[PDB]
Amino acid sequence: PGLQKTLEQFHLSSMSSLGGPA
Amino acid sequence: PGLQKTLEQFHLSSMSSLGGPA
Amino acid sequence: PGLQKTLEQFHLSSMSSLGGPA
Amino acid sequence: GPDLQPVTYSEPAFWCSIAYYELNQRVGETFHASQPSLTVDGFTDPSNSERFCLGLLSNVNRNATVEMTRRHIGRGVRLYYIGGEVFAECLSDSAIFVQSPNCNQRPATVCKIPPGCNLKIFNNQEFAALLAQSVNQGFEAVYQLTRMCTIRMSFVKGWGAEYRRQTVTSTPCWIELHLNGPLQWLDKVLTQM
Amino acid sequence: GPDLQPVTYSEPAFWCSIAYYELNQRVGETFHASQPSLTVDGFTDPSNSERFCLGLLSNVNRNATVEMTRRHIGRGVRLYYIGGEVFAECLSDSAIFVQSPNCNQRPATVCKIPPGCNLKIFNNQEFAALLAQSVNQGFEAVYQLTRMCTIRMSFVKGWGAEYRRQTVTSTPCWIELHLNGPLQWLDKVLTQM
Amino acid sequence: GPDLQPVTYSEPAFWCSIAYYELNQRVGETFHASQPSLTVDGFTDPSNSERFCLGLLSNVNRNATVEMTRRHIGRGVRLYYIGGEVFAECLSDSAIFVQSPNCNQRPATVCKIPPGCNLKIFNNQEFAALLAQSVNQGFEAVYQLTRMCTIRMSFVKGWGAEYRRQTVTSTPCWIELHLNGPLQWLDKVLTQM
Repeated sequence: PGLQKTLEQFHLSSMSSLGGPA
Repeated sequence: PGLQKTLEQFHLSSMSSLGGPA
Repeated sequence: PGLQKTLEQFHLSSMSSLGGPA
Repeated sequence: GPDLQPVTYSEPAFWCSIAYYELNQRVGETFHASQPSLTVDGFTDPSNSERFCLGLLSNVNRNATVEMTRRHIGRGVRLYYIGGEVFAECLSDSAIFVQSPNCNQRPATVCKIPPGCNLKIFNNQEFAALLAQSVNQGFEAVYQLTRMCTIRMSFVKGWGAEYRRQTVTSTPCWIELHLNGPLQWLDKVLTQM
Repeated sequence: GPDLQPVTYSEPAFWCSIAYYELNQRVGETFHASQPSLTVDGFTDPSNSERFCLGLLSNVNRNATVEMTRRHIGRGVRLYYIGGEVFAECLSDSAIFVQSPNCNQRPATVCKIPPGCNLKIFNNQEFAALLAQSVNQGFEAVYQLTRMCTIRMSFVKGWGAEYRRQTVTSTPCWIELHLNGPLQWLDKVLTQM
Repeated sequence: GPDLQPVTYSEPAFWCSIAYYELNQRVGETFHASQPSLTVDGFTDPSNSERFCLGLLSNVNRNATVEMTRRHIGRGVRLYYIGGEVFAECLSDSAIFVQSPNCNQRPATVCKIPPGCNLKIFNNQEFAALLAQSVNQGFEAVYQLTRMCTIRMSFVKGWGAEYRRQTVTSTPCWIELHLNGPLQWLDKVLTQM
């Protein structure tokens, strides 16, 4: 659902940044 | 005196606001 | 050395200010 | 210079401050609210001016009872004001408990707010009336009116006469709300006593 | 209003916060880092956004063991990140000791950083992977992932299995680092459990 | 990278910080002074950059002796500097008591300031002279010069050799002043030892 989306966003952003979901 | 004035100001401002004496 | 310089700067600035070494 | 400093008042940038406690120890920094609405919850956002997130605050002297209670705060409480009156809404799955001397004046009564309820916790007009009634009662009487500008709230667990926990220092998770506007008006009266 | 408040996220103005401890008591204000690089040292500058100076912080309940350890912090530790990974460098004449559950997951292992070493202490990709692995393990499992976003470090003295000091509350000088970015991502998952 | 971080100095936005204590517990947030003059009093204004109001600060572990003393702080103390010298004025109806190692150097001497008196508590020129005299005495000697940049003051009640209260942790209401300017100069010498 929207939880799997957040996990995928974080999985992507985690590779090169400490930035939050904004 | 000036204390009764402050009480009257507060009595008035208390009706519609949480604002201080500024 | 540079420590005696800092001591002399502080000795000078201490006479008229609480300002730091900036 | 036998006169005192001229007293001036500037409008508070924050309408309230909130301090978090675990038992009888302060935990974390004091939260300041710049927005008319805010929520105190058990989650972990440290950078939202409308959220006081308690789940990220650490306490190395914390026992398992406090740890378990923290996990049940959840969505917590929504705190917002309309006009000169402040109120609290229970967004959590567990109830919340409130001790408001301004509400007791209308002195330790703790009121439950079941999950989903919307309840009022402060009326500035009744405080001004009491403040006006208190100036005749002396300096020490008015000085103790700070209790009317502060509101204590506990998550999940209650305290008081109806509970085994006699004092708020026995509850695992509680907060203390300060109303800055009324505190300023009390300040002006105190300087004129 | 049966729905909750719409949740919004604003980028943290500080990538981390640091709290200083002596034994089991908080000492001084929480430091917030607005720059990518910072040093926590034992000196006395109170107004440098890139320096958390512990030597100026006072503690009236401080014994001579803590006093002696404070004098050996010296240049302290340099904390800075590159991309999604955080690391620590020992600038001091004495070693520093680190407890990172995110590093232990790859649970109290304390690692020495000899004077002059440069060591990594956090990997955000491994945290997201664990966070993804934890959503299947329940709400309480994910809720305790805050331990992975926090890093504790001790100056001069070590603690843990290999030392007489069993817990970090027994070390004279230690700090607790909070990673605000990862905490926000954890917040978004927690609100969706 | 065998070299350390280049040290830079930015002028402090606040010339002093003040921490409030009750017995041996910190109470309330640290106050920072952006103006040349300020007053620490027992009233309840939370939003005045020139007033540190102690009457609004709450302490759930507070006994009646501290409660009674708080009511006698009143107008409190006025703290302001002229040039490189700091001084304190007693605006309260009760006296105040000061422990200044920089004044003792000219080591726990506590001086009364009767109601209405204006007294000096710091001289930056004598501190620089001592700081210059201390660099020859070793690193640990200079490191302990932080005591000269800090000033402790008690309201109503005194402490020391002439009193039953032996230490400042026994006084019900006291504050600790940090002078940020001199602390920066001490920082520059410490980094060069």
